[PDB]
Amino acid sequence: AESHRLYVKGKHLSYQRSKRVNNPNVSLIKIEGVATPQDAQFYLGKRIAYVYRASKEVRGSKIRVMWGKVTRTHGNSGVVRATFRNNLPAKTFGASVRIFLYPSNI
Amino acid sequence: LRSLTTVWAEHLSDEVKRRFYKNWYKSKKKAFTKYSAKYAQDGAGIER
Amino acid sequence: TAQQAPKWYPSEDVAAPKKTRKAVRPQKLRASLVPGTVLILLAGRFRGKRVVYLKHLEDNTLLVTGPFKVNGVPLRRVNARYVIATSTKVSVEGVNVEKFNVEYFAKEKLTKKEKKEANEIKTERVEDQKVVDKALIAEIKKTPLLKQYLSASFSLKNGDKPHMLKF
Amino acid sequence: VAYGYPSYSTIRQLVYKRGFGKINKQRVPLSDNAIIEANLGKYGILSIDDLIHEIITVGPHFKQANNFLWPFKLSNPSGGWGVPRKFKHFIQGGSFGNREEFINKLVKSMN
Amino acid sequence: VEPVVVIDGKGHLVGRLASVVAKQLLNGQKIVVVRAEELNISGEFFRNKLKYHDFLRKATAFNKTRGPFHFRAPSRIFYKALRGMVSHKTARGKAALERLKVFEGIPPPYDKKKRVVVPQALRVLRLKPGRKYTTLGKLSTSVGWKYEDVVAKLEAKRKVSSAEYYAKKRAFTKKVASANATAAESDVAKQLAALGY
Amino acid sequence: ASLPHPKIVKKHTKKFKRHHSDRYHRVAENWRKQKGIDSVVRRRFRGNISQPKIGYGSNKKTKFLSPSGHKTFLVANVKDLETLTMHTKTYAAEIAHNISAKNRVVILARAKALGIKVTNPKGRLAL
RNA sequence: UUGGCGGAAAGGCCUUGGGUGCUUGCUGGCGAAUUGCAAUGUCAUUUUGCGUGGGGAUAAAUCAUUUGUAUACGACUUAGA
RNA sequence: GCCCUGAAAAUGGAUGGCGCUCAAGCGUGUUACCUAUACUCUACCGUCAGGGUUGAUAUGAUGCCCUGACGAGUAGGCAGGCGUGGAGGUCAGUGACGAAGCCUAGACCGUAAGGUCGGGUCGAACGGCCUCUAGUGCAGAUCUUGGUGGUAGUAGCAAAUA
RNA sequence: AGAACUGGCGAUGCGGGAUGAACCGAACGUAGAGUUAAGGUGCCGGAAUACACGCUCAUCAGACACCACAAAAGGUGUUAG
RNA sequence: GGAAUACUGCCAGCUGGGACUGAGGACUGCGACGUAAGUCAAGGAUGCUGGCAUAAUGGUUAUAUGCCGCCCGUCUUGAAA
RNA sequence: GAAAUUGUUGAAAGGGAAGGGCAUUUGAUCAGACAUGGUGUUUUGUAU
Repeated sequence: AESHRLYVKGKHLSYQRSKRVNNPNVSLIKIEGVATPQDAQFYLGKRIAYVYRASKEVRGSKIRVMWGKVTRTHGNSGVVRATFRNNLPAKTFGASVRIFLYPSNI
Repeated sequence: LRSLTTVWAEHLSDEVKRRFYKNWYKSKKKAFTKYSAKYAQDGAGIER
Repeated sequence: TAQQAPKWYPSEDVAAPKKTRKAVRPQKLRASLVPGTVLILLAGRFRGKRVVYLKHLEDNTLLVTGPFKVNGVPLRRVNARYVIATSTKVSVEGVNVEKFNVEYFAKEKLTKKEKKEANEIKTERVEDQKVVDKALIAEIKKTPLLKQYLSASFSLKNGDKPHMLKF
Repeated sequence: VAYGYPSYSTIRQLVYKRGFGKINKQRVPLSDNAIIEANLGKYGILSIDDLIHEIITVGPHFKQANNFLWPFKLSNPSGGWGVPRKFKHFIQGGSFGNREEFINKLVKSMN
Repeated sequence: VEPVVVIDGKGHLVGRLASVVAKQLLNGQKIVVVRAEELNISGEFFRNKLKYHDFLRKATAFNKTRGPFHFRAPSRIFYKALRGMVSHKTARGKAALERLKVFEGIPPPYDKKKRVVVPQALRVLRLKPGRKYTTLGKLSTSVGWKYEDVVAKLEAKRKVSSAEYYAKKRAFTKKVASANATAAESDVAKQLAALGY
Repeated sequence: ASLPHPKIVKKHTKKFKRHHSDRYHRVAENWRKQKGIDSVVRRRFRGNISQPKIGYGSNKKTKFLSPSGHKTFLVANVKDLETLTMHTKTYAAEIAHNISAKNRVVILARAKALGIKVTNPKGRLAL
């Protein structure tokens, strides 16, 4: 078909932070279509991939992936907390992530 | 205000086109030579 | 001597581990996974394909077939957490399935010496494919538009919210 | 502080989960009935529920039974304190003082 | 969800629209603002005119060319209210402001694209009836903006050209709205109706 | 070829460089404690360099172990090598820096005979 | 390919004709595996360079010299086949 | 009660800024949410305290092991260690097949003082361990001596007729 | 400038009060997870452009302790007595 | 006159989704299910599987980004001064 | 034959300082582990 997407679009908002200090080990992700903590309960435990591109091909691809998962909700407007194997570079604030539908409880 | 079109005359005198040169003496003088080729036609590019 | 000596060398013999108390109980699958249910594959070659769940194997995997004649998915096993169980239920009563087990899908691990420089199918695997399909294909035709539904591929369009959709 | 009148359920949950004894000036988790009988047995206390009986029904050996229990190390309430500012009297919209029966709702969230 | 969102500035409040747009850019969304000359600010015209003159009095004493610049165009009053809402001195903030374009009137290609509104920044929904307000074009032309007359002429030309487009669109929509009605109440049509569509 | 050990954790890998060792060429990177009265480093202000303290100490079980697993032992000749003839599983030998090129060959051959690992079997090798 | 419209930053919009390809509007036949139970599993656009084979046109500026409507030096303004 | 008059000071300017008008203001009430080195649980380091363990084989009973709590710090006190010159003993230690020294966004160990290794350069002596000894550890003292910069191709090299 | 009691700074980092030795919370070994304090939840900036009842229009509104000022006297401005 | 519901409180009532942790290392103890061998979620993680087996993970180093970070030593109640 | 200070070459960054802490991307560079043994002898130098 015209579309082949099997993930949910998301945006990397920022790290977990107070007013003056931030915590790079935990990031905030905005999932499209979610606007309340009840909706984000479905997405807890799902895997998040950040798919960026480099110029050096490493093992047969110029595309590199950063993996993570959704841990808990955040606030009142459907923002979630995520942790990755390696933290996102903070240059990707406002970049798109990929929230997958696995593992599935359906 | 922003100019959108400039149209020039068929023949430009040898003293007005010295305004467009810094070293006039060493040149082929190469000024409006192709623009004068826009003329010699009835309406090709002048009143368009 | 550059280094004099350590007075007491640690004993180099390994010690036994304690008696672990972790028994293994059979996995309890979620109620949405019933044999004959149509599933959606979320990962693999056939991600986005709709496929028919036949049997639950010993190693927690789900036996599944396309059928092959409909969408090309052969007899495989998949992980229960990597699929979505749809509500479209179809009967598999009368399908010979007990033959397939954990040892049926043997990879026959290759040696490291056989390095792939630049670049086949078992005869018994295709024959078991048509036997399973024949008992299934003639039964898919009963409900209209199921074959066109199975042959098609699933994907997410603009505006679908998986937390509100009913799969 | 914030003190109130505990019920049976909150005493039982405090002793069962956050229950430690003072043995030879050491904080020892109960986890069993033998150690309670080892120290408090001479007052007739044999089980973890016998000790709870001396607490809720103040017995002749309440002082000995209470001193055996190490101070209860509680967490913050799971749902918050329910007030914007703590250090006012509970009557005045704060937290401190005598909250008579509302201590159970507070301690159960901490425990 | 959408690559570039075009926002019609007409009838919006400067501060509430600025806060919404500032959060969109920082989240990676590209925003284009049109018709910035007819935004709205709460408070009567004189009060907001005095506030600009108070702002217009601040300049670096020893050299006026390095002091706070006072931009007079309506799209720059909106941009100032937005740049003060972003960490504009950082690399991330600078990238947020290259996702933003503000125009007086509706220029080319954005004139053939859908314009949206922000209901939480609209004056008719936020302000109480009977409360006074000021329009950005009037305020800007009082403090030195020079291009109100030309943009008004260009906007009037745009609306006339955008008038027969809708007239053609309205007529063609009628043809479709009648054909499918005839094509309705058919064996296929009932099945769609039973399935919500 | 190393005895089973838990995963090695450090809790700190960045070297403790002295304050202002980057600001002046007289101040060496060797760690010194700020004994001054207004030092932001000594007063532990946020955003400043962290000071060594006993909290960073390594786990006693994985302490002194090389990533290969063995504790490292300096040897000067063959006689220092049979000192490890029964502890090959928990000890690895370094040939010292001042051992001559010809004498390194004899040591390496004997370590292979006894199976003792040598962490630097490359010093002074002709090619 | 016919014909228009659009100058605010038009660089886009509409339309005549024929040709070609596809069509899931409907009904059929063949293939799909083995990536082994998942690994973005690679499908987009921005610039540059060398080869291609096919069109098109054959400049100045600076220094040096000179002038003083200019000038601390730069710069400026003149002139020189 | 809120608002307004009363209500005047010097560079341009401060509810932190933008901005906010059924507020993003004021009074009040109910919730949800954000996060400190704090509170709860766990792992690791060290200290303190209470204990177990002479039984053979294998050597630290100053050893090993179990348990509980605790950890801010100037002036200051005490303890355990790192490093340097020289001395007694030991390694029948290293070395012209290359000692020491020096350079090295190369590697390893230690919380740290520091120790080790590889490469380059080099040329004649030096080290580990147990003890002894002190002219024994530098960022400052308008410190001492020596060497070297920015300033900087800069100020300047214009009295006495040529 | 000088006393009394207590708590602090000196000698002390950490979260809040934009900023600050003393204020509020809370005192500190190295980390992980959870919950909070004081303070907040339009954007800067993590978190409700939440909910509910009212009041206020300022041609110098107001916006939160220490704290970074304003009074007596007045107003058919408006509200309630 | 007979009920329900709200509110509050209890259950040694059942159950789904998510995250962090796996310390210890032959046995000993307290228990549960069992007429009994025995089993167990009972004094701290095991089982099955895949890929790679290499700079892929990781270390170092330079840079970029988010947030934070005032110049050391001393006298001083108080020093970035 | 050290340092300060300097030249050439190479790499990198640079919108009114520079340097630093936490975390990660990118480039460059690099150590370790990488075959236990083994059932076994399809074996050669017949015991490898």
